[PDB]
Amino acid sequence: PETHINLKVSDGSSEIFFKIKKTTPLRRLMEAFAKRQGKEMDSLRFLYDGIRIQADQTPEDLDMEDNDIIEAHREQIGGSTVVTTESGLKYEDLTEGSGAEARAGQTVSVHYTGWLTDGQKFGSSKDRNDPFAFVLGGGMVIKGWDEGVQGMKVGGVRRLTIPPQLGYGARGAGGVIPPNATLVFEVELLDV
Repeated sequence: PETHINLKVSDGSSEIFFKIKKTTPLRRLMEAFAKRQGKEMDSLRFLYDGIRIQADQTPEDLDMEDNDIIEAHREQIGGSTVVTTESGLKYEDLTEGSGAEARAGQTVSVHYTGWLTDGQKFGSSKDRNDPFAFVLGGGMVIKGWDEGVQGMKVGGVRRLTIPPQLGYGARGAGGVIPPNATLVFEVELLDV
């Protein structure tokens, strides 16, 4: 019979697939996911079908089927909120900062990774070890960012879903961003 199973894990920015034996405890898939996100397994919660997964449970215990989806939750405990502002911008605070709040006029420093909505990555400050600094609300970055980064706190990580009119519009950008692309970013506020 079919001894192995493919499972997708989504954290709401991208999807990754894992193939494991149906008798293997999900720990093996949870650890492979955590290490790949540069993340301690402690700070991740995993749901299947609305039910919390434990590390000693196997795909077979949970009647899993090939290509079933597991949700990986990185945000704070106690329930997430996605906020849609008047401009159509969406944001979700995954990690709430401890530091000082960002505000228009200040010069902020950030890391970011940005994806298209099909999970395809198009850019990252981490892949060059180079924080990005700009003046918040000074028109130097795309609009979703000027709106979206205000209110963050240092230490914070915020997911922005930027509709194209707050992005690169009908034009798109070079080879990477197509016309009319919605953009998903994770921005980490390093300094203000």
